[PDB]
Amino acid sequence: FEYIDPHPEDPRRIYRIYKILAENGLINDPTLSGVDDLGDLMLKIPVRAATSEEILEVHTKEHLEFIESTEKMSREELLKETEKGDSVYFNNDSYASARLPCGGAIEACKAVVEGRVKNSLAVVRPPGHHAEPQAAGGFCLFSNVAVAAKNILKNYPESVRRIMILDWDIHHGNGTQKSFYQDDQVLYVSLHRFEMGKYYPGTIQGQYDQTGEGKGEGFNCNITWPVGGVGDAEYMWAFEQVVMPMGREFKPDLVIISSGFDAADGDTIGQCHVTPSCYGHMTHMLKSLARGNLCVVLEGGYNLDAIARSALSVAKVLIGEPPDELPDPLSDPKPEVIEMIDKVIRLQSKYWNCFRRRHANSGCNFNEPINDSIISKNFPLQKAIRQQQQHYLSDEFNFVTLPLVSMDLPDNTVLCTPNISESNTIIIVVHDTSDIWAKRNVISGTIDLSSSVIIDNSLDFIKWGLDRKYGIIDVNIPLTLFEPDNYSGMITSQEVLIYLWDNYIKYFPSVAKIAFIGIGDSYSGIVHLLGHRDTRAVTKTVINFLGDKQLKPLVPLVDETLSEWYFKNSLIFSNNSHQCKKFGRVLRCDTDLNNIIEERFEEATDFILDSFE
Amino acid sequence: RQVIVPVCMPKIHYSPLKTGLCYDVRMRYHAKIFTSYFEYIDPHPEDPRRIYRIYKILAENGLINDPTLSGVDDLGDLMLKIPVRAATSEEILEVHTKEHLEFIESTEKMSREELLKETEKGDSVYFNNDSYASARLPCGGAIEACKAVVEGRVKNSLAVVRPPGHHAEPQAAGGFCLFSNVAVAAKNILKNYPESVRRIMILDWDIHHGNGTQKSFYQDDQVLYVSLHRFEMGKYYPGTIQGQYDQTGEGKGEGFNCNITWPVGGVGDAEYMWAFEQVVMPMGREFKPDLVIISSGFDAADGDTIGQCHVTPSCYGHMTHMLKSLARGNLCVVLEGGYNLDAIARSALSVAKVLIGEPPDELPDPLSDPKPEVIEMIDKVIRLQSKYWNCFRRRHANSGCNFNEPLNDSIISKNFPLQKAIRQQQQHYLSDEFNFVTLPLVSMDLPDNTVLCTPNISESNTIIIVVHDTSDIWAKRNVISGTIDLSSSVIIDNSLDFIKWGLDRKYGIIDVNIPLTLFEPDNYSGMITSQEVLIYLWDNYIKYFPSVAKIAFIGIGDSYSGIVHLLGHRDTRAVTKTVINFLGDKQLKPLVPLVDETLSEWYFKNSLIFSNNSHQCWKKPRKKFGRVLRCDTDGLNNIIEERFEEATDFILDSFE
Amino acid sequence: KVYYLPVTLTQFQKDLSEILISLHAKSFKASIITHPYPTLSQRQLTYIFDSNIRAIANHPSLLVDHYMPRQLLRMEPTESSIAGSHKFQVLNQLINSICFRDRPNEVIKCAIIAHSIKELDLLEGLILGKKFRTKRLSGTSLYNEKHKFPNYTGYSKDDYDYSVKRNLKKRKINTDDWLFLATTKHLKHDQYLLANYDIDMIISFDPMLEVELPALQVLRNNANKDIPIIKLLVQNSPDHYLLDSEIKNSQEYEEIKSSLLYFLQARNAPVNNCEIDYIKLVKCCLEGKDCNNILPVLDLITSSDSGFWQPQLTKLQYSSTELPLWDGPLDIKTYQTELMHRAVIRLRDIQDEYAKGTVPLYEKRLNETQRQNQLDEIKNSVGLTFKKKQEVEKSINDSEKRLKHAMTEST
Amino acid sequence: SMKSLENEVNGPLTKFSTESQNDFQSLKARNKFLKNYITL
Ligand SMILES: [Zn+2]
Ligand SMILES: [Zn+2]
Repeated sequence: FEYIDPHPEDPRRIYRIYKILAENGLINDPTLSGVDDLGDLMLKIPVRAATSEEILEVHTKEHLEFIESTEKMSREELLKETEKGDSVYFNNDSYASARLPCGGAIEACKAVVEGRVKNSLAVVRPPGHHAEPQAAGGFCLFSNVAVAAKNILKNYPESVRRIMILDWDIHHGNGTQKSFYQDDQVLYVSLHRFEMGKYYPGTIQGQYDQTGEGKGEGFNCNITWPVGGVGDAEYMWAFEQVVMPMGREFKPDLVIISSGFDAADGDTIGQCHVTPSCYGHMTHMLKSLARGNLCVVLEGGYNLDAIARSALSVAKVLIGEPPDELPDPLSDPKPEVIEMIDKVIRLQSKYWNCFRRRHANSGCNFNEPINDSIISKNFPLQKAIRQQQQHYLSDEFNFVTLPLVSMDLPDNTVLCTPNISESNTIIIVVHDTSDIWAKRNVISGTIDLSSSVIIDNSLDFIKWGLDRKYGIIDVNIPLTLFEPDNYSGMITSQEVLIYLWDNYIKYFPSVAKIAFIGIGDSYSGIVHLLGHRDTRAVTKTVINFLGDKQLKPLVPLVDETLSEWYFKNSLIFSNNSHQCKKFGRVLRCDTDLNNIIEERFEEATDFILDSFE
Repeated sequence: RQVIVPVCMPKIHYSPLKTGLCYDVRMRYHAKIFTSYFEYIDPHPEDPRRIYRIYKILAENGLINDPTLSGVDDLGDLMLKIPVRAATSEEILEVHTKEHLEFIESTEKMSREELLKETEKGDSVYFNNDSYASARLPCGGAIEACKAVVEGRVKNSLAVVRPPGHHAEPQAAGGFCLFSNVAVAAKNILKNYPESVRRIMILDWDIHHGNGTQKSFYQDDQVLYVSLHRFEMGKYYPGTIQGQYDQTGEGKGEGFNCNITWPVGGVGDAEYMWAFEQVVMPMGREFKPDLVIISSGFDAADGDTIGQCHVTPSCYGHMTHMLKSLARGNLCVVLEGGYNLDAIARSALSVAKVLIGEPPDELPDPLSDPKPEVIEMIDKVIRLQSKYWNCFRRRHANSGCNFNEPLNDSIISKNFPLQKAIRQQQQHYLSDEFNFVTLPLVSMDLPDNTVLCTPNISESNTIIIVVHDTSDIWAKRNVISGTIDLSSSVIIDNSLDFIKWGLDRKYGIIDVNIPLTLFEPDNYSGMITSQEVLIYLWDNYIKYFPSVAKIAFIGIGDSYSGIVHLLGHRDTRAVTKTVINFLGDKQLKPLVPLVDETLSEWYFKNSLIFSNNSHQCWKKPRKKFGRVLRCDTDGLNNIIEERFEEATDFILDSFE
Repeated sequence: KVYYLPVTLTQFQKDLSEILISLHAKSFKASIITHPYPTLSQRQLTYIFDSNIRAIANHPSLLVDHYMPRQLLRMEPTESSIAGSHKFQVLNQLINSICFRDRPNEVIKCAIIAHSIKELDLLEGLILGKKFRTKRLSGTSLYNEKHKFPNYTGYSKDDYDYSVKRNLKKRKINTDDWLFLATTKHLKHDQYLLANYDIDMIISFDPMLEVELPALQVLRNNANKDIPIIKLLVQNSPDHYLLDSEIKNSQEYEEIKSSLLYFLQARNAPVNNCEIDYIKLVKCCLEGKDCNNILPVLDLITSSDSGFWQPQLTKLQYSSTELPLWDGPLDIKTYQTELMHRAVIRLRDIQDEYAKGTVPLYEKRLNETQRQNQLDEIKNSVGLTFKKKQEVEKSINDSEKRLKHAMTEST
Repeated sequence: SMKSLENEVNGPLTKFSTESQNDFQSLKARNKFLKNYITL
């Protein structure tokens, strides 16, 4: 008796919507049954079910025989096929009610396209936005909107040739993307959380870097909220910077909204804070997109009052009222959303044209890979810096590189002096690649070589360290390399520091008096070597040049005097304009990145020489 | 049979109503007095023959039920006639000085010659005896229009009303303006209703700067003023300092004033679309107004010989659609500018179509990629706006004030070389698969890999030369705050396609690189270095080769002066045949002929230069530069990958 | 290669043919067993009979003797136009299947032949917006597109003119399959009309092509493979009599009378031929095999008796009106006036027929909604009582615990 | 069936006028309507 927790796909949601629309003076039907006389603001469209001929257009024979056979099964056979499929349920009363959604969508779209009506709202269950063409899935039986779109495209090849389909449901529209991954006359765009397996369904086709295939390339866009908990301004910014310009670019003949209100406020499955006014504004813009060709169907929705107010606002804007005001404009969205939006705009600029020359992208051509081969004209820049610096330190002091076996990394990533095992006193610097001071040409995205002020701040400690005849261990971490896009400098810094402490420092015969220097936000990796191990027998002190970065909390895992010793044996210089016990003696500097380096190089090296005595 | 929901009225407010309309035949009498025949071939900078054309074309599409074009009541089912009344003196006095009213009260009863002296006397205005009441009628009529808006008798209001009222000051008049129009009405609604209206946003798309209403609310907060106009500091009207883009209000009116200034005349639609979707929608939502007002002027439309822009009326439709989306629905539109009647007719048609409720039509072209001066203009706007407003912060990553006094140059002795790095990596992967010879060069202080040479160059017949600087660097700004990531940047090789296309057809291939000198606006000493090395390599090696014919040169970027000086100070036209250059954006290269004078014609013959679409010219070059060509894109990479086939076909056309 | 396709009529076509039988039945039974009011012979009466019944055989809006104004005809959706007859349904399905096939670069051709002009105009109105490189070989075309069949000075004094070689790289090209339109009148007037184009199939509208026409014979002789000819073929038609007399391997008045007797004797012939695939059939005829996908039955079984001579309509739910058989002479004004107002009262019958069939579905929906409301209200109450049980369990167990302690102190 | 006979009689009708625009039923939502024809 699971009646207290029903599955939130039940028939009464449509009754709630129809109740609200009658409750706000739109429908003049008291009895809440389907009549024809609705009144003056709307017209009831009739509905017939989908025939076989239109439903075999996108779906296969085998799936149709499957759903046709599952009508008159037993009880236990229906239960076995319910547990067989991925979050579905079958019924004796399932076949004829799965032929009405495609018919309702097709009749609404044909009444719009033939010009019998301006815009159409089709409250319809079951959902039809997860089903693959060969198999059902996720409480979806027939992919409704794909059926409707292909049926228009065959049945009207004289006024419709391009159709833009949006999905603001928080689940990714798997099957409707897979049906059009090789078509060029249909555009698909989705907004969902992706998270790689945590949220439904969590497979590779929800990831944003899928753009299309073959001649249908560049007709598929995905916007992946990395963390749940977005609000209004995230949706508004995503519409303004991505949706509308590509929409005005595509010149759509017909716009299909596949609405799922599961990302609304007050839900449990999606956990967002979307007020209905944000829906009103996004529908206002989408109304402005083409000449007015809008069909609106329903997919999601699992909380009655919220979907009631949302569909109320959507009906209000689709009938002609302006959308109401927002609850709070001063909203300031989350920055990781902004950086992934930028990541979208990169590959969209590779495929489209409306992002070059307005987001500093016309400089390079991304259609070739960032390569080291001669096939592509583009070449990354970290290779050149490490190559020149390696040649310089090869002619000067003949510095060996340390190879990283069993780690997929470039060759000269970290550097040492020869006989580093016999060097009795080792200084381990971990630095970051430098920041440049030039002007960026704001249209082309490029910089000018003449005003290029670049300084290698990290080298000078080696020029100190060569005077003491100390062993030198240099570490550089690449900031995500821009190529693999799954890269994280943090965890890879933890990788190489743990790898160094366990693999090589524990086997040096002359290991003694280790100092540590971290520059930038690389120093957190030192934190991972300092909160998770006990190096304090050999090492003495630690130095950080943080600057304006956020603070690093060292929390120890094996002891508790690690934090006290780290509070005692650390010099962490920071920004004067930062203003903000377990952090380990952060020191506010005076003038200012390189200025605090030349300002406190002397104090840091005198403290290191005094701790080394 | 059981009822569950009763029947009742639709609980809406928008669209059972109509569009309020203000129009009268009484605003077509104030007219100029004839002086000279130039006014017969002049655009007549304010004629009374505007408003009846708009009223006629509104009748022409069934939006107005009047078969005889007169002020009637039976307007129809979609629009409601608003009665017009002339303002009282008190309401004009709410913003204007008393002495201005006494001046117009003098002007109402002057003589003919006094009127002529007053027309010459003022600043770009004129007068008539029938000027007083015809100035008293607009703004009060406008005061009627918003009165139908706030009190909710209509959906929205359009008041097709002349003379304009956005140039007059509270002190004096100017620019064919007698009173204010929108400032006085805004003051009247603020004074009359401090209960329903608390914030008013006003927009101006007249191509002239609305100085008067800017001055009228320059120190207030309940009015947010935004205008768009061309600046052109001294020349274009009015060309004062108040139209500059840094005028950001004053006092408690700070952060309530916004200018947008076009640097060059000739903008189109997508400039306006870009400016609105970038800027005015977040600021309008952040302001949270209660009423928006439009001072419209269609002088910036296409087909106008005053502003010379290209705004199709569909752009006006998208404008007013988003502006309808801005407020809750209350809206009033008045008219200021206009010179060509057909454009303002079509514009009025489209704005009336949207103001009834119809969706705006599509753009006539969405692929325009607007002019870069507007982009840099909007960056310079968003800096100061990120100082005052808040929603622009951290989205464009201005991060507070951040007005940077560094980029100091004192430690410039300590610097990364960065050019030997790029050229060294380039030499590395070029020699790794092509095994190019690093040919030496004595008696000059140059790096070693300055010229790279195809192995077995002595036997090679057709040798092509590529000259290039260090190739371009594309970087990425981190989007959260501020700076540039250098590690996520990319070298863009530019010559290598030409090199590969030469190599796969078994041609002699020689490459030279010329580094750029630091802290120089032009690479003048680099041009000297290129001339030196080019004359050197022509003398030492090319004159002595036994098997040599049909030489060509590949110019890239700067350092074309090396080939120009090689063509000038020697003569080699018997063995070389065709030069090519993609300049990009630098200064052009005039050729000096010394050995001959038919060498100039021969240089004009077999040569092509390729420049930017937005170069300093084309605003026709002299033949001493030799057949330049204006491409249609920007950046050297785009024109290379665009006309690479045409250039390589020209090279194949040069030979047998 | 001549193949055939099974076509039936529709309910509207059968009702209209019953109307024409009601208008021709007395004169046909007599022949079996403004203006001066004497109008026409019995030969002209049966000419009107078989001509208008062939007009019913092709899109039953063709019974109007009034030209199309050529304004609304290119202004109608495809669905309502193919709603008139099943012939348009199977033809539209056929061309939609032949368009959305799998293509390498295959630039195959097609041709469609009509018998007369207005049928070709309805063909052109149906095929107008569809993605096909068309070319009408008959006069007065409908919105003719110019698909024609196969068989930079910057300065003065200079000349570089790269624009001539440039514009072949920016001008995109059509890759539709090619189609032509003509009538049999043109093919019987002159020849070589289609021998210029290397056509590949004749999906013809007309079923009486006389396949060895001279231009058709040179068409068969020039091409490498045999050209498949596919006709539409109604099941029990007056043309089906002559096509069954042809299907092996004055006098025309006798053929007309025998064909009309084969038609009216097989008027209510209740058998039908179905289950035709299109994709395998077009694969057979384009890829060159024996199309066994067609149904080869091709013929039905049949002195003069009585009973299929009074016209009897289809079944109507509580309408019940008759057919007055028109026992008498005829004038063309009276012909069209009787036809007009008989169609008017027929539409009155169908109007009341649809207008009455409303309220039982209305009551059905009412009772279904009350059933569903009762259903989920019961489900809500079930959840309520299950929650109350699940909350009284704990007080049950605590009362049992204190009964245990009461038993300890009792002992 | 009734819609087909209605649209038949509303079209080109026969000889008399006994029984015999918004809304544009006749496919007139003009957006690439004439423009989808090649118009050249
Ligand atoms: Zn969902
Ligand atoms: Zn103006």
